[PDB]
Amino acid sequence: QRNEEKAQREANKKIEKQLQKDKQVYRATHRLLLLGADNSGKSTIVKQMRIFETKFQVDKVNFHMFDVGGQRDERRKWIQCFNDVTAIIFVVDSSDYNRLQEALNLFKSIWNNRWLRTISVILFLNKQDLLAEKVLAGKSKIEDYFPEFARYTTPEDATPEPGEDPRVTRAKYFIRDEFLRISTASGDGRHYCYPHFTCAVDTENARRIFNDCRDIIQRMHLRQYELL
Amino acid sequence: QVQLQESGGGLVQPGGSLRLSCAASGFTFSNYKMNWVRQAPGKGLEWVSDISQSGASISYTGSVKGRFTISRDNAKNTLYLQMNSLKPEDTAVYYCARCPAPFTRDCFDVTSTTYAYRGQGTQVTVS
Amino acid sequence: IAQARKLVEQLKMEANIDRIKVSKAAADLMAYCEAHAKEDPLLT
Amino acid sequence: DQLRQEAEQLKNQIRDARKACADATLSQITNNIDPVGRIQMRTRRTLRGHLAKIYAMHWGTDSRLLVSASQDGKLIIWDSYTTNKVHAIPLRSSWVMTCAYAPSGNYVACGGLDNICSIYNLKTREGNVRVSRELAGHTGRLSCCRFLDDNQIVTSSGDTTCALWDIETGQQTTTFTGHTGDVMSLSLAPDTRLFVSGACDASAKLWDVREGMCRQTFTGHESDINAICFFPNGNAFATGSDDATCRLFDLRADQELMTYSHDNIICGITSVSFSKSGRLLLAGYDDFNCNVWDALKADRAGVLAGHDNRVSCLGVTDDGMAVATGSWDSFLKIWN
Amino acid sequence: IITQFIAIIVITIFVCLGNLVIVVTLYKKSYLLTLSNKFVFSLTLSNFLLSVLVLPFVVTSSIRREWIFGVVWCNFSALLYLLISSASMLTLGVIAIDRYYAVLYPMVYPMKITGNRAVMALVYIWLHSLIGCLPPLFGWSSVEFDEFKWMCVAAWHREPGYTAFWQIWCALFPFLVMLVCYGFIFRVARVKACKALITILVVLGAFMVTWGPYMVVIASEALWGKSSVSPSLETWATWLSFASAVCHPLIYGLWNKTVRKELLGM
Ligand SMILES: CC(C)CCC[C@@H](C)[C@H]1CC[C@H]2[C@@H]3CC=C4C[C@@H](O)CC[C@]4(C)[C@H]3CC[C@]12C
Repeated sequence: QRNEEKAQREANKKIEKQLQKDKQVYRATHRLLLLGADNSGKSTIVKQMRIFETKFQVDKVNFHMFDVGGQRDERRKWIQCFNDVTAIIFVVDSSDYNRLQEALNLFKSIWNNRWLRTISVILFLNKQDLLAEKVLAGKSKIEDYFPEFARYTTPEDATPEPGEDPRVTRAKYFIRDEFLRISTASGDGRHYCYPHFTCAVDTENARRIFNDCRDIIQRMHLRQYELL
Repeated sequence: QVQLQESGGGLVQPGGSLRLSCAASGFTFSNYKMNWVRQAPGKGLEWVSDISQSGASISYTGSVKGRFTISRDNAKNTLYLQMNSLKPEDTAVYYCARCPAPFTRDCFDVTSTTYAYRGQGTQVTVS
Repeated sequence: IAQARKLVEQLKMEANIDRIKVSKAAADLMAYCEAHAKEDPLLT
Repeated sequence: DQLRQEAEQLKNQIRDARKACADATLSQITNNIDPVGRIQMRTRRTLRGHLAKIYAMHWGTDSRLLVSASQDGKLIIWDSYTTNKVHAIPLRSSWVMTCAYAPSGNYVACGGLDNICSIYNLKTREGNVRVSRELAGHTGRLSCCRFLDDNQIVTSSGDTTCALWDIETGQQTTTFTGHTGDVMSLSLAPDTRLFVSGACDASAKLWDVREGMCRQTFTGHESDINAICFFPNGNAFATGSDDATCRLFDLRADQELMTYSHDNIICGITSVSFSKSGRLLLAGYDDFNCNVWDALKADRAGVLAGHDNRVSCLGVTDDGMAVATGSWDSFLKIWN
Repeated sequence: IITQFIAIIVITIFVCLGNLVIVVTLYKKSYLLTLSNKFVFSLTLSNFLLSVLVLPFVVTSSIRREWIFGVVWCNFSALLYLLISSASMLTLGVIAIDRYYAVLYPMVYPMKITGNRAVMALVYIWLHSLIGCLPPLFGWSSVEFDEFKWMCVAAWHREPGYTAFWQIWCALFPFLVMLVCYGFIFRVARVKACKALITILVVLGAFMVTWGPYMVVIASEALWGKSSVSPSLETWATWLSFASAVCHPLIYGLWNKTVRKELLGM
């Protein structure tokens, strides 16, 4: 019996060595949950940094994002799996005002979820060019879908892209502030929403995700060393 | 089993009024955020309005804000949506939906194909 | 229509079954327990 | 409209029959027998080494080998007494929501939101564990996998379906359909001729593997059903849901029997298991604690509070000696 | 004064309990022993060894007014006291470096700091302490019962050079590292979000209050000679030196959430 116990001992030693190596590998990789809907450029975002899995590397740090699109419309069960993720990358088409309200409902539910109230959300208001064209055309008015836009003024801290129609900036920052209102209503400071104005042709979304996650981890480290 | 039986609706001229009630059975009515979701012909489900557990937090879709009012009767275990100054775009099948989890501010209830805790709905034609 | 027909058929099949008294069933569960109570180290 | 009216009439008849059979309540009849009282259970061993949250565990037919699946991409096979990892299988997909350990002990299974049940052969001549088979065909995630034998395996998916697979051929021998919500858990009968599956439509369903049709359907919860498992006798099963309640159903009675809940609990339930005698209902909760309920009195007999996060795994040995709780703090504990 | 004795009888009991509890917490369960907790385990273990192997002799010397353990044991006790004090004060600087890396560089933290590198730094802690403590073996100066301090430690007055060396090597090195790192962590934290001031001040001030008075006393004795400091001030400076072994374990074990939780649970 002693030989069997000894053999089990070196088996345990080998497996524990393997798990130490795998912990070193696992803690150095950050998991991100990619969320969105149809007509939202989740696929374009995934491909622009080069399915169920997407592997990318920024500053020798390995991020893994996951477009869970092999399931049905219901999300309440398989979204519980993604709480150890560092961030939820929520991509939304700002042009479609119809399905914008569904997007606000989804963002509100993700923000207020019990298992996602610690996971910060990186908000990608994608397809800003589409929104610009829609507002410049004027055929579809945002006030029909949001009457509050009729009484919304551009905040003084806005930093619009130079050479932009102020109506476009007003609409963009209006939808951004609509998301940020849900963000700050019950944030409690543990998680923050980081809005970004992204298009299909941009090539720096990976850097935004990297900096956002670095901010998240900085806040977590300050939290564990009880600084703030 | 969970039941949500809707009453009201029908044919109403534009600019008219209606009161869609729906009675809920099979659960504690006060614990769930209640929603009104309408589905127009030729398109998918659209969330119209929601009212929270105590009725303090009320929200509407922007298109129907001001015109339509949400209300929740805990004693009668029912949800009312009052529609006034109707428009032709308001014709749809109307459902009252529970948010799946009690004592929660989050829910996923605009599912395209099937949602387990949604009512049978009523037809509301505005013409 | 297919979903409604399948639901009706399933409801008919469920109603066609034969049920028993709840007292007999409580009795049966209590029974399983009393019988296996000795071989259950968690309770004893 | 006629079909809907007929369905309503059939439902009314079913409720009338259930009420007629409901001569007395379980609690009233069971009030005569003495309660088991407060149950004190402590962490004998803390099987640690998992790098992330654990979603499933399963005891072997031998009451020593257990198998635990965690999103750090691992299926670790432990020897319970010596706290020694017998095996550590890396997984193709990190998100495994279920795992099984074959009754013969030669095989294990994994499955999750990858939509494939991967079966690994343990007793292989060539040393390390290798991937025996892969079962694809479920269009939704997989939430529970159970072995009938070395060739028959039942897998429940999030696409409102269950499937009996012949492992050798690798194709779905039978498909069980009729749920309207994501099937979150299943359990096989001790006889392994019937099995119940609970879904997100607050509905449990008794299925016969041979026939392939829904033998029975049970309702009574208010929200998603997360766990289900037969009574040791195979004539009953307990289900936990997101509305902080358990409910016990008997297959022959064809309705609920007892409801386990309290005002002070509002978190949902995530895992339910039974002891040998069926006296104790071990249920995992989102409030970081397990509860043990008395099947006869429905009063909490003890709290297993040693986890830093929600408990997602409950496993009870075949011989009933030990129970193991797996939580999202990457810890698996055994409470003897 | 019996009061001064009374104080050591309290500081020693603390340096033993507050370090042994953390040591047993980190040893009975090794998943906590990540790099930080290991530097914290070494600190608490060394301080507990000091409380067991040095402090009782300090108490007996203070009550007996004289040394009663012989020259060889006097040398060993002073060597252990110097070694442990240097190691404990340097572990603070190493922990501050670790927190600087984890706060300023959070993406590359699992890579730039590794368990092998953690062991390298932990061994460097004691190598630096031994480089600070070997001259007593080499006879740069001497260890003798110092009456007001109440226990043998090196004669600072006789050799100002060794006193200055010990201050520069094992006393101000840890401070400069500790403050620089906590202040950089501060620029970051105020930018990010008043508790930062509270924690920086408590961490730096425990170190200052406990060790700086002793530095002033030994510097005055080395420069201005003996009797430049009154017996009460010198004795209380020594007790503050030994109370540093109370301040270190509390701050670096209990103000950590995870250690605290497990400990509290135990
Ligand atoms: C000389 C002075 C300034 C130095 C500071 C004294 C030390 C001993 C103080 C400073 C901050 C204090 C901590 C404040 C908060 C906590 C968390 C709580 O659960 C009790 C323990 C703990 C961890 C305290 C223990 C004592 C403590 C560490």
